[PDB]
Amino acid sequence: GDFEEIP
Amino acid sequence: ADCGLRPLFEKKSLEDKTERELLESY
Amino acid sequence: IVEGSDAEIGMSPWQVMLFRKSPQELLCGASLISDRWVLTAAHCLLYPPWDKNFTENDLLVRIGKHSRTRYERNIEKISMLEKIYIHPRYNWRENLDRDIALMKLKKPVAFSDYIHPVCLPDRETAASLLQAGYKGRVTGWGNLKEGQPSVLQVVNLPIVERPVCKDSTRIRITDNMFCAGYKPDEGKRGDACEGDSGGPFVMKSPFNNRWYQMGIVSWGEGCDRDGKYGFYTHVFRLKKWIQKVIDQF
Ligand SMILES: *[B]([O])([O])[C]([C][C][C][C][C][N])[N]C(=O)[C]1[C][C][C]N1C(=O)[C]([C]C1=[C][C]=[C][C]=[C]1)[N]C([C])=O
Repeated sequence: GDFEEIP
Repeated sequence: ADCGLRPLFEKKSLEDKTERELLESY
Repeated sequence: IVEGSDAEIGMSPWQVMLFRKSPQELLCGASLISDRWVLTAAHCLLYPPWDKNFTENDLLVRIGKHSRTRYERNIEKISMLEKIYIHPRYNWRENLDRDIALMKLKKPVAFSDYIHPVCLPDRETAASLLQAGYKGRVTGWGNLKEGQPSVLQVVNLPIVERPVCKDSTRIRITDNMFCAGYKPDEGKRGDACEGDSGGPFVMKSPFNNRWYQMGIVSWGEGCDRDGKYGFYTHVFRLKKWIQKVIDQF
C-alpha cells in the first residue's frame, strides 16, 4: 500500500 | 566459503563509515 | 532501528525482507546464509497469541533491498518458499526461547554486489567476539521510534553482561539469548524496534575480516529506553539445529 506493486 | 565478505566493501578494501567502531571495541 | 543511521549501499548484502502477498506488506527481517536458505525469528511466522500462522504459500522473500517500500527493479530478487522449518522447540508460549526458523527457496539465488551470504559463527569466533563490551551491528526497516524509514537503518550496540541483561526485565532469559545496548549512564544510545525481527546481529572478525551473524532480532520491551535492552537469539547455540535441517534437506 505504502509499497510498490510487485510484478 | 566466501560468506561475510561484501562485494562493495571487504572485497574492494573499502571500509564502511562506522565499522572501525566495532574493531576498536574488541 | 532507533537512533540508527541510513545504511551505505551494499552494507548488508545478506539482509532480506519477509514480505506477505495478500495483503502486500512487511512482516520481518531475515538473512541469507546460503543460496537457498534464509534465517529469521520463528515468531515472524508463528505467534498463536496474535493468530499469526504464516505458511510458505503466504510468503515471498526479497533479497538485495535498500529501499523499504519500492520495487528495486534490477537489484532486488523476489523468491518463493519451498518450505519453512521451525525449531521444534520454539517457545512461543513463555519467552520466545529458540526463536529461530529457516526457510527454503524454491530456487536458489544468483549472488551479486547487493546480495551476499553472511557467515554463521564457529565455536572460537563466538568465544572471541561474544565478549561483554564488544560491539555488533543491527539492520532493519523497522519502526524508527517506539516511524518507517525510507532506507535500511543501522546501529552499533555493545554486548551487555548477563546479570545486567537479567536485571532489566521481568521475562525469563535463557542461554540461547543475549542482550545489547548502551548503559544509560554512557551518553550514547540506540536500539532495535518493531519490524526489525528476524534481522541479523553481525560482527566483524578481527582475524579474517569476515562478517558473522551472531544474533537474530528477537524481542524487547519498548524501543530505546534507559535501563532496558534488546534481546537476540544466540545463533551459535542453535547452530547444531541449523546444520541438522540443512543436512536432511
Ligand atoms: B520483531 O520485530 O518482531 C520484534 C523486535 C523488536 C523488539 C526490540 C526492542 N529491543 N520482537 C517482538 O515483537 C517480540 C515478539 C512478540 C512480542 N515481542 C516482544 O519483544 C515483547 C516482549 C516479550 C514478549 C514475550 C516474550 C519475550 C519478550 N515486547 C512488547 C512491547 O510486547
